[PDB]
Amino acid sequence: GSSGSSGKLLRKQESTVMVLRNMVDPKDIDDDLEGEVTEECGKFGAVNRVIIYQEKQGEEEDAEIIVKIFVEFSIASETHKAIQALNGRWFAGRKVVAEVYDQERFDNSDLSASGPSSG
Repeated sequence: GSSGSSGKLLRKQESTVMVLRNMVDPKDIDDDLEGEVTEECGKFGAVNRVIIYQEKQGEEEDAEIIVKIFVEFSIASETHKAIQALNGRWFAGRKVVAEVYDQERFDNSDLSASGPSSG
C-alpha cells in the first residue's frame, strides 16, 4: 500500500522528452533510421514514441538544414539518463548532443512554436 489510493503530492512534472542533435544529416534519414534510433534508445529505458522534425534555419536558398530528433520515454528518470549520457556521446565520425526538451509545450502538437500564443 502507498498510504493512500487517490491523491497527488507536491511533485513537479519532469521532462521525459530528449532532443538529439547533430546525429545524422537529412540525407541518411530513412525508414530504417527511425527503427535504429528506437532500438538504440531501448537501452536507456522504455521508449514511448519518437518524433523527427527537420526544417531550414537559413534565409539562403541552399542554407544549412538541422535535424531535431525527439525521443519520448515512459518516465522522466530514464530520459534524464539518456541525456546525461548522450549529452556527449561520440557518433560514427561525428559528435552527438542530447538536450532536454520542454514538456509544457510538448502538451500540444506545437513544434515550430511553443504553446498556443494568444496572437
